[PDB]
Amino acid sequence: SGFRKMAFPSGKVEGCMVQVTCGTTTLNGLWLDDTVYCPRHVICTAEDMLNPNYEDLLIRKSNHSFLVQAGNVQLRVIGHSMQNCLLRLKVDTSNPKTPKYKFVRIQPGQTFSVLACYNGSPSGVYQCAMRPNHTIKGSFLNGSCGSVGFNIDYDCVSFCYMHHMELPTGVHAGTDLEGKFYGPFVDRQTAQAAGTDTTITLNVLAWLYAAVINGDRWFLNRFTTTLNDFNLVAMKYNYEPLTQDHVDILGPLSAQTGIAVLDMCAALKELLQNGMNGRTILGSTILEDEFTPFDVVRQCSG
Amino acid sequence: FRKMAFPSGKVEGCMVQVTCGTTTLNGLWLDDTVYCPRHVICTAEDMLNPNYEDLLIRKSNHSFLVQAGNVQLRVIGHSMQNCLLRLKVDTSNPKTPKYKFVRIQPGQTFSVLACYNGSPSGVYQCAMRPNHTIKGSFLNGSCGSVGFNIDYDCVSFCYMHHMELPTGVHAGTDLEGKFYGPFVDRQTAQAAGTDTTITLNVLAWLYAAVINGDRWFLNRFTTTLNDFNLVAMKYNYEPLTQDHVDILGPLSAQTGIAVLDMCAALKELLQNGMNGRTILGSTILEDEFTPFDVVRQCSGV
Amino acid sequence: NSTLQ
Amino acid sequence: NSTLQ
Amino acid sequence: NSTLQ
Repeated sequence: SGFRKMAFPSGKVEGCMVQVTCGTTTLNGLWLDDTVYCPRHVICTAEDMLNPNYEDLLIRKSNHSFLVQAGNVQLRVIGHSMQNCLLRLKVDTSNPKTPKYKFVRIQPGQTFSVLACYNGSPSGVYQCAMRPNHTIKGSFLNGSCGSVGFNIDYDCVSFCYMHHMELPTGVHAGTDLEGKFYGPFVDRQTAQAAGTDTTITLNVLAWLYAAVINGDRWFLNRFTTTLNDFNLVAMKYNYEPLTQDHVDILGPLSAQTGIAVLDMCAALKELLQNGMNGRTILGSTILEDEFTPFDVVRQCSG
Repeated sequence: FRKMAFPSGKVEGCMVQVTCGTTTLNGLWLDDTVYCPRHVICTAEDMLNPNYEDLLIRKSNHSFLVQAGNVQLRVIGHSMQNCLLRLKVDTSNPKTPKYKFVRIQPGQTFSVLACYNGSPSGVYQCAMRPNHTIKGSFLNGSCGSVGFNIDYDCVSFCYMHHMELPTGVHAGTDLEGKFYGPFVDRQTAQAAGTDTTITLNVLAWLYAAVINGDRWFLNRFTTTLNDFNLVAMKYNYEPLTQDHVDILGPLSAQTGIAVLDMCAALKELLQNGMNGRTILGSTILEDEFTPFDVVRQCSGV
Repeated sequence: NSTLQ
Repeated sequence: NSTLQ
Repeated sequence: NSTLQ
C-alpha cells in the first residue's frame, strides 16, 4: 500500500558515471562499453559560452585535450566525435559494468529517473516527469551537467536524458542520448524562456485511479461526460487537452477499478471546479501529475 | 526541492531471494550471512500467534532456499535474533559494502529499496514517523526490503520491512530484529497510534527555503520555546525540545537566524496560513527533510 | 495487518 | 541568462 | 612519424 513517488534503482547507471575535463571545464559523462558521452559544452571556456561555434572550437582539440576519469583512475581518449549537442569520446578501456541498454527519445508527459552527479560521482536519485513545455522541474542539478535520465525495463536500461542547462526561470533543459535537445533550447548562455506549460491530464487521471485502487473514493460522483465537454472545462484550468488516445491508454486501469474513463473525467471536472475542500487524495492536497498510467499499473500491482 | 534518495547500488548488490516452503521474501546478504524477517518460516495460520522458537526447531538448513540472481547460495547454519533470522552461507558476498547497523530515531529519514523476491524494483525516501511507522509503498513479497543512509563509503542499515498495518502504513525492525514501536510480528489487533507533524524537520525545511532565497515568511519578532509549543501543539505539531534546537545550530549559523526567531515565523505561518503563497514550491509545510538532508542537498555532497 | 508483504 | 555545467 | 592525437 502507500503511494510513494519512486525512482528506478540507480546501480546499473552508477557503474557508468565518470568525470570529463577539458581545460578548466569539468562535468559528468556516460561510459558505456568503450565510449563516453557528455555535453559538448565541456569544451567551452566561460567566455565562449556567450556565442560559441562548436564546429570551430572542436577543431582545436585533440584526443589528449580531454581528461576522463573513472574514480581516481584515468581513461585514455583515443578518438573524439561530435553528434549534435553531445560528444562521443572513444577510450582504450572498456567498462565491464556496462549494462544492457538502449537510447530513447521520450515524449512530453512521460516519467524517468535522474541520477544527480558531481564530478562523475553519484549524489542522489529522483523520479520526475518530462514537462509538457519540454523542461524538467529538477531544482536539483546545480553543477551536474552530464547527469542522465533513464528507465529500467527488467534488466535493460533505456537512457532518455542528459542534463545540459539551468534555464533562468528555474527548471532545466536537456538532450536525448543522441544529442538532440528537448524543447526549443540551445547550448548557449543566452536568455531563453521555457514555453507555456500545462498540467499533464493523462497522469492526473492515472493518479485518481491509484487512489481508487488504494481504497479512496470520496471524489467520485453520479455524473459522466463526453470527451469534448470535459476538455471545454479542463482547458480553462490549464490542463493538457485530452484525446481518444489518452482515454484508450487508461484502458486497463479503468477495467481494474470498474470505473469508466469518461466517468473518472467527470470526477476530475468536479475537482477542478470545486477544489478539494481541505480534503486530501493519496495524501496530497493538490492534484498529482508526475505518475504515468504505466507507473500506477507498475506500483499498485507489481 | 525534491526528496532525493541515496544512490542504491551498494545495497542492490546485497539483495537476495529467500524461500522457505511456500513462502518467499527478500534477504540482505552481507559477508557470509543473510538476514531476513523470521516470519519467513510461516504460512499464514501460524501468524495468528506462531511460536517461532518451536517452529524453527523443525527447520533445517536445507529448509531454506537462498538465491542471488540465478545462482543458489548454500546455507550452512541458521539462528534467530529477536525478529530476524540469521542464515550463514558457504559464500561471502563479493559485493559486500562497508557497513554499520544503527537504530534510527523518530523523525529521522532514510532511503528504502523496495524489493520483490530478490529483485530491487525502485527506490524512494521516507521518514520514521513519530508514531513509529513509515508511509512507504510495499506490495506483495517486499518483506525484507531495507532502509539505509549513506556517508561517504559506509552504508548504514537502519530498517527492514516486516508488517503492514490496517492503516495502510508499515512496521519494521532494525538490523538486530527489534521492532520500531510496540508492533509485533504476529497477526493481531494492533494499530498505529496517532501521528504528529515533525516540527524539527519543518524547521529545517524553512531554513532551506531561506537558504535558496525564499524568505517572505520571516518576521521581526521571536518567541519563547514554551510559547511555541503551546501554539504548535494546537496544530498537532511535535513539541520542540532544547535538544532539537541544538540540532538546528548549523543551519541557524549558516543563515544567522536563531531557532526561536524561525519558530516565531512558523507560529505565524501556522495561525495565518500561507495566503496562497508558496515555499520552495509546496503549498504545504514539508516535514520529511531532516536538518542533515538540508545540509546534504544544499551543500552538494 | 499483513505479514508476508 | 541560461546557465550551463 | 607519429602524430600525437
